[PDB]
Amino acid sequence: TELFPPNLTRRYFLYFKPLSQNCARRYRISSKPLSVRQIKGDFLGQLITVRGIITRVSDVKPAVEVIAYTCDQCGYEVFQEVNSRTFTPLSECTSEECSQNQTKGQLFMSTRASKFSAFQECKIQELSQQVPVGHIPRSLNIHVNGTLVRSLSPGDIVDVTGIFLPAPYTGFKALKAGLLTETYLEAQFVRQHKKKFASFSLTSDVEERVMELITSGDVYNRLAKSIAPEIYGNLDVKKALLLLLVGGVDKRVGDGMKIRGDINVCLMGDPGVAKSQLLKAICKISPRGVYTTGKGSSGVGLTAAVMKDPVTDEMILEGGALVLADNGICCIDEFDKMDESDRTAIHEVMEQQTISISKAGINTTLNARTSIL
Amino acid sequence: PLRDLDSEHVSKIVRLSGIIISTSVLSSRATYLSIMCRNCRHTTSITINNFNTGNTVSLPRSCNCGPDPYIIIHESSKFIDQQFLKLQEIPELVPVGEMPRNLTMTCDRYLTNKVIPGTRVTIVGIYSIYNSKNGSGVAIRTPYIKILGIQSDVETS
Amino acid sequence: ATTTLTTRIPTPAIYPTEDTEGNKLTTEYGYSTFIDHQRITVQEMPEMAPAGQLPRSIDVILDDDLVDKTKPGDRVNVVGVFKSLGAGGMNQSNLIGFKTLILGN
Amino acid sequence: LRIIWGTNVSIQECTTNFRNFLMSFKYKFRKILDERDEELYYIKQLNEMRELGTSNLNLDARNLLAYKQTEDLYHQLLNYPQEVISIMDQTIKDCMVSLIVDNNLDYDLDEIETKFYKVRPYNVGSCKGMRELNPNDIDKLINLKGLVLRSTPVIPDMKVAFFKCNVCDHTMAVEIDRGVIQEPARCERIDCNEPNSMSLIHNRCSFADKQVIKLQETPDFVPDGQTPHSISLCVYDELVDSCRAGDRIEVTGTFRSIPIRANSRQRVLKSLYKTYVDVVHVKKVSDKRLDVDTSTIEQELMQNKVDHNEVEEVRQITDQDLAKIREVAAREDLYSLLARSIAPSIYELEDVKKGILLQLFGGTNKTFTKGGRYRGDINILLCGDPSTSKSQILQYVHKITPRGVYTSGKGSSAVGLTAYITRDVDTKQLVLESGALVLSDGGVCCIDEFDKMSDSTRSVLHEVMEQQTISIAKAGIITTLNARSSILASANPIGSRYNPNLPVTENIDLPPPLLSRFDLVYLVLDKVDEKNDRELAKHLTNLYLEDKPEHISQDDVLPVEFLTMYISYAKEHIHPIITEAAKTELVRAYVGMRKATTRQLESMIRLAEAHAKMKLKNVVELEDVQEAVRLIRSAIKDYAT
Amino acid sequence: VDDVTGEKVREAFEQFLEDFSVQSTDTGEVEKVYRAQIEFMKIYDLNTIYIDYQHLSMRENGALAMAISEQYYRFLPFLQKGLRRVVRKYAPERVFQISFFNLPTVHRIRDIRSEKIGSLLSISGTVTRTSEVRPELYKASFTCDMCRAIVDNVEQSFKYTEPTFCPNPSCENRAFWTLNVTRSRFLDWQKVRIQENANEIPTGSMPRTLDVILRGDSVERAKPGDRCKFTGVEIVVPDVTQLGLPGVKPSSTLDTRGISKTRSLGVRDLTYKISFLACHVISIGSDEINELKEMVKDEHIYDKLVRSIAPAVFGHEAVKKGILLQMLGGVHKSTVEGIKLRGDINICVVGDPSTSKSQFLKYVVGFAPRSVYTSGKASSAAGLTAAVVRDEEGGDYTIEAGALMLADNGICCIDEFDKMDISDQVAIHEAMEQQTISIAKAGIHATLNARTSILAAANPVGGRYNRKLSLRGNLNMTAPIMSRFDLFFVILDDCNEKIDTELASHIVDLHMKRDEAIEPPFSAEQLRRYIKYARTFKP
Ligand SMILES: Nc1ncnc2c1ncn2[C@@H]1O[C@H](COP(=O)(O)OP(=O)(O)O)[C@@H](O)[C@H]1O
Ligand SMILES: Nc1ncnc2c1ncn2[C@@H]1O[C@H](COP(=O)(O)OP(=O)(O)O)[C@@H](O)[C@H]1O
Ligand SMILES: Nc1ncnc2c1ncn2[C@@H]1O[C@H](COP(=O)(O)OP(=O)(O)O)[C@@H](O)[C@H]1O
Ligand SMILES: [Zn+2]
Ligand SMILES: [Zn+2]
Ligand SMILES: [Zn+2]
Ligand SMILES: [Zn+2]
Repeated sequence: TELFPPNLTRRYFLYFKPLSQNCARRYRISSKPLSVRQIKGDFLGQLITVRGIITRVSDVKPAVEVIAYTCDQCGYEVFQEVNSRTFTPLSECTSEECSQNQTKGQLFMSTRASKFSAFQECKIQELSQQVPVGHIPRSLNIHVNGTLVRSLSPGDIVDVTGIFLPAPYTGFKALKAGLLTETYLEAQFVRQHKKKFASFSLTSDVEERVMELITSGDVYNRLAKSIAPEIYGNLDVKKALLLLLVGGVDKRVGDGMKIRGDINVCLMGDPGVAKSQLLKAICKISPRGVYTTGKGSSGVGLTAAVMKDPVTDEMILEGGALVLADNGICCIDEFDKMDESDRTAIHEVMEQQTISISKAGINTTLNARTSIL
Repeated sequence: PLRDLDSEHVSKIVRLSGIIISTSVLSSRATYLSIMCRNCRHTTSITINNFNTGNTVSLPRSCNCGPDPYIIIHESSKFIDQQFLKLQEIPELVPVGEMPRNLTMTCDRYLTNKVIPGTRVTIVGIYSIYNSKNGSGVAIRTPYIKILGIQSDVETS
Repeated sequence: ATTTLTTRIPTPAIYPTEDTEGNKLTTEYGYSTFIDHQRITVQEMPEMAPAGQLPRSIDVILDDDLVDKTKPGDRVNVVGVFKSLGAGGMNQSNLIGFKTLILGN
Repeated sequence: LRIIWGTNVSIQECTTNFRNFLMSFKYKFRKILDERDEELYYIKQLNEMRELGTSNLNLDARNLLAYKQTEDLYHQLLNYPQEVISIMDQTIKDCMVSLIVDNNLDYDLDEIETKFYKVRPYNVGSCKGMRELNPNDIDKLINLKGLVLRSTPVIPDMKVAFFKCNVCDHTMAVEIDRGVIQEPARCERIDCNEPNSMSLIHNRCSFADKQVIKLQETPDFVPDGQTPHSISLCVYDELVDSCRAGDRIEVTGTFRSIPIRANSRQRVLKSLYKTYVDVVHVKKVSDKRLDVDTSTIEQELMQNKVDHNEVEEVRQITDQDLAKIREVAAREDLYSLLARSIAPSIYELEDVKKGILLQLFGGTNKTFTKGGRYRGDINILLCGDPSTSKSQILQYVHKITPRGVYTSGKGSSAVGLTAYITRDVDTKQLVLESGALVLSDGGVCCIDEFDKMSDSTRSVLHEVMEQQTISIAKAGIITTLNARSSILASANPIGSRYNPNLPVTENIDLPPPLLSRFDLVYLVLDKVDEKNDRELAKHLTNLYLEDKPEHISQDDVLPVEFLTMYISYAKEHIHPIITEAAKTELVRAYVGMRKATTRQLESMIRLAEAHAKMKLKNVVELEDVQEAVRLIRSAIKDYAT
Repeated sequence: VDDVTGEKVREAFEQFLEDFSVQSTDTGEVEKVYRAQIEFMKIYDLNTIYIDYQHLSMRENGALAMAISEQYYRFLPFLQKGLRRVVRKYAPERVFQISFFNLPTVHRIRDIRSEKIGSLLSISGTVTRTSEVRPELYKASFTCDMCRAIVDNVEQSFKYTEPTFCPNPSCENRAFWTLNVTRSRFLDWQKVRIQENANEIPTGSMPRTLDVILRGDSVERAKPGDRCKFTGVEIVVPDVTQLGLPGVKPSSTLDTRGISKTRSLGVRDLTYKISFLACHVISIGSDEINELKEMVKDEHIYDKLVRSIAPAVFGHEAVKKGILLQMLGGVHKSTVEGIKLRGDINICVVGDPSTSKSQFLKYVVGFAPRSVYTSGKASSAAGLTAAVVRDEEGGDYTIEAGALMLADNGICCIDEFDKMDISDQVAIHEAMEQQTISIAKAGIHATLNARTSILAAANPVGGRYNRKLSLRGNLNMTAPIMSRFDLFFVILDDCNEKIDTELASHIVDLHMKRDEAIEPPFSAEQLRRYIKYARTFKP
């Protein structure tokens, strides 16, 4: 007999996660969260942990792993494993019934019998405080397969655990010294230091972490003082910053109207009563928190760019701060040193959850859903 | 003047003047190379004296060991510097209706780096002809000058 | 071309996807060994330069060690061998001469 | 038992199960589906179709989900549509013929023997657009809600190929099989053989129409992080020129994947596949938003007949609805009933709401058979204090109007209001995209922060505001193109808040002529008092009494789904003639302003005729001018200053 | 089948060309002219005969025409010989072109459908470019590289390289040949670009364009920038750039069955565009002299023209005179030196907004055949002046009919003139300091002809006309471009109740359906043709 292989009957995708330091020191290595600079090349093959900013992602799309082909005159299927970025169609029928036959009849691909996988990829840029003196946050390319695929979203900090591997690329022929390789990380498991609010279910360890916080009482004043306790007093400001996070309630009228369930605040004052420290403190405590500045890029930096996407032949909108943040806090500083082109973007976003553009290739209406502090 | 260059007297010596625009890079050409057959383990040597596209010399087609059998033994070979110059007709005297024309110009050994872009010069040279991988006419060639010596106004600016 | 100073006879060996006997193979990535390649391009120091002229620059290849100890804009001294490798023009077909570079030691 | 490979489908078992449903369905969803007379619910619609020639069977898929015996099928056509719809093509023909043979009938037989019947299944479940469409969803039914940004030219695609033989006077034809033309090398030997000499002749072949359309996709929810996607989708024959730029749409089809050739040199294919929708149905209209101007789209209403497709363009209404409409029109307070029900969450402001209602009706549109044209519109501006309806009104208009781009501030400039030329990266050619106003050739274009738009940008609207056209001379294009949009604007005064101690003409910080070329200007100043703002506060907080405002039925107001059915009737079906007797009260109202320019006069006729579209009056009467002029004067509080 | 049927149609069509011969005698019964037209065509060898399709439809109860027009490109080889053998026997270096015109319908090119490929079709639109008239290979000699044997019988539309037989069968490879450039026929060939009619574009769609190609004596009968009508063949042409589009692309392959033991598999992609091939062109859109003479003999016609050069505008005789006069020239070559002069007249219309000054530009562009209209903000110099297409499609470069190269010999309606930039107004003034226009890019230098009048509508700095300022200060356009205007017309408005009631009446009285409120003394039916009699008068 000749049979379907077990990898083509494989119901499921298999992944690994490492062992945390606790299990390394308990019973006395395996996963230092390495810097993208620290990787020193010759780790190729290893399972490694790296942490940094996921600056940019592609959209998920199918990429084929096996092509299934149909031959009528045989009835046997032909399966071609696809391994590199490219393939050539195995049009000449390889079947065991046509090999010892005069006629070598044709075959046609089946676009559902072809085993795919969900493919996505991202850059991680170096985590800035780990960059040496004078050096630059260089970047690494990560490839994803299967069920993990949406766990990476831009503008967030993650541990990636996965297997670090070569890819066949070298430059452009002359700019070469033989048998060079590109390299990528095949992602296996993800954890992220500021978590997604959308996952929040209650299990044997998280309820008691809430309950032990409550039972001391005065929780509202306990948390206000626990915000930015490294700066003096002024609790009324820091007490309101806790409300900015919890934000109130989004209301939909059930009749085609929406009103902002969100808090927008200004911290007007003179020098010396610290501001950016409170802005920075709330950027850390806010998942999806973002920090901004008065001048320079902020026109595009508060707006959708448009970009020819490196990995695949399509344009994409790239989100500035008000779009790299959403459902979360955007922090603005030196505020009045912004300009009319910045304000007339901001002024719409406090009033309502959306931005609108109508220049060049961009005509969209875009969801902000940000709190401006 | 370049305006009076003609297909008349191709490959005679020519005397002409202009401004050097640019001076490119000191590319490296052979003058002795030692060569071994990668299958015959057999050695020769080749020399070139003066010619430094469709001309000069190439490695011998074969010494069976088939085509292109030869490895250049770089560590027992001698090389020379040559340079590409461009000269254009002085913008003080050119047609009102159009841009100046120019000539590709080349020089070898000690004649390199003698001249700085923007100096005023007279060249004595061989007005010569080469084929350009254009992309020009149905069948054509491109003119160039091999400098065989050079002189100038005593120092420009 | 970059592992010996002498022009060793080239050995364009083929990556083995099948055994001498004909069997399949798989790759033991990380029992295999690797090394860092880098090239850095050095142009003349601008205060010694006879100013007004264009910059002129040459390509330096670094093996595994020194890769970490250069960055753009710093003043750097290199030592090495100014090899003139390949065979442009005289082999293959057609001009521009040999690829010249320094092996940084 | 028979079964298709890779598949859970039995042909005959589905065949009889579909017939069993097709000969017995009667609105069981109303009984069963949730907590929500007729009979033979489809047989009337089938015996309807056979005399009309409309070969399409538009199918509400959720008929099957509720019904007792075809839950076994809903999850098949959803998951095997290419094969399950290929069954329906056959069963419906046999199920037409059962209605022949049970009938004493004329010769329907002589064509329906040969003709072909098809299904367009659309009423399926919601999805998060492109993003949730993981590869497990490949080759399944899907739907998308969104809008169109551009559509390609019609593409010729082979369906019968033709072969011409360089000798011996016999040709050949071959039908395409699944993307190949297996060209015979042999010269059809039995005539004679020559090994390789045969031609392929282009202009003898038979072609499909194909068209490609670019969809801006807008889900009912999008995850935090997302940005708009330009999906690319394809539409076949009988849907070409169904839908086009600016339409707001629900579309359904099969999600697909396809490779791309890396280059024009060699057959190496990218392994990271491209994806698209093969459209099977498009729902051109909805109950919630009104109907595209029937006068404008007159060119395509006949093209749908000439092209033989009944993919609908205009809302159908029954006599039981029109009878209600007319019985509603008789009441004395319709003039305020709509002006309340237009925005049940917006308090007072009924001068504003009412003139906006009279914008939506448009009024009258007219032409001189070659030389001239005039249109019913009013172009609107809102001015005065912050903290008022202004921004919310621009949404409710946007969400009722079938067309319009909510432009905003300095974020909107000439190259993107009118058209622009851009590289289509998916093919790498220059192509022309409709700008914001061009997409808005109809309905409303809704503009906000109108005075914070630049001195350079405003100069486009300065033509469009009454001339309703834009004219272009830049590289690649020289044309004047239609810009039938009504325009509505939000503005704020010089400085902030309001300042009655300065004349409004200065206070607005908008130049006197452009301010005049608006047809109606609203002054919406706050002028605070008790016994108004208290009543407002109670109204607002009742929205937080019940965490969704289902009790908003209080303070009786029309269902929106009826209001849109009214307006899209009155708009479509009445052409109100300004009677010669109406002049005498009209001219004095203009001259009384003159003691200001013709734009007021040219506005009053376009506003008063809308007040005759409302109440459905074929002719204007001397009264309806009286409310229109008072509205103009009171919209700017002309009595005060 | 039609290897049979085609001869039956040839016998049918040649019979239509035989059983009809010229009657109309004494304006009585009618019978088609074609033999008399052939007996005219005898003199000139032009071989460019025109057939009215409406005269064809009545024979055979239309069952000939409804067949031929659908099956056209498969019967066209038989109709052309269906002419030849009639010509060979009523009449004794030969090529033919044949047209059918006056088809019963016009199909807007948005409703081009592939169901019509190879059929006859009627098209109209705007021609956006023309191109260099070129030879098309047609019949050509092909010579073997192996022996002096030649073939002249041709395969020519595509596949134009490889005849299948050599007049001695033996060759060391028989299939392949070289052409000859000397012994060949050739025909003049042209491409023109046609654009959708702006009166009939869809809502929000862009003005669709398509490529349409010309052969023979129909060449050089298209003219840029104007309405044209066509009839001809719904051709299809191979297109490569459709790679990367969704859906399967049909790929052909040579079969593998019944040949054994002898892109090497033999495969091709056949993806096509839909151009058009047109056989007929016209520039769409007696008792006349008895009217032209009749008007000039009358004393008032000037004053009738002043109150009829823009019938709907109320008052403003000043601008009406100006525009009427602007449609009429002055002798440009009025010099001895051999440099010409600005014989044409330029006008600017000015005043506070809500003047009807903009209406004139719509009336003119509705009326003056060599006129075009621009918003003047939405513009660029490279759209007013002609652009160039950079040597693309394997031909040489081509010049793009800029809006101000167009409107030669007439008026350009530059509405909202002042919102132009410094760049394009200087481009204008360099095209007024000289009648000529010059262009440079890519080293290709062209000087275009131009000779034009501008009608400019302009607005004061604040819209309101400052009575107390000079026009230089009020209008804010630099003195050189404020020069070269023969007149400025200025309008100032205020309440004048005796007029305002007559104006208000005129506006509202206009809104009664197509009513006579704007009835002139006389209409365009003579006014345009009288203006042409006035132009060629040269006083
Ligand atoms: N009340 C305070 N308590 C603790 N630290 C303070 C306080 N006020 C100022 N600082 C110190 O001063 C700095 C604040 O600078 P800041 O005033 O925020 O700059 P800016 O003028 O932009 O607001 C911080 O580094 C902080 O350590
Ligand atoms: N009279 C009113 N009736 C109903 N809602 C109101 C009223 N006044 C203010 N609002 C509420 O205030 C918000 C309006 O913000 P808005 O005033 O549009 O910003 P802007 O000041 O730019 O117009 C909406 O959520 C609206 O519901
Ligand atoms: N004398 C007139 N004849 C006809 N229409 C007029 C007249 N005066 C004013 N109009 C009105 O002016 C409008 C034309 O716009 P226009 O005033 O030309 O704008 P702009 O002043 O910006 O050029 C028309 O709608 C028309 O009703
Ligand atoms: Zn097989
Ligand atoms: Zn040898
Ligand atoms: Zn044959
Ligand atoms: Zn021969």
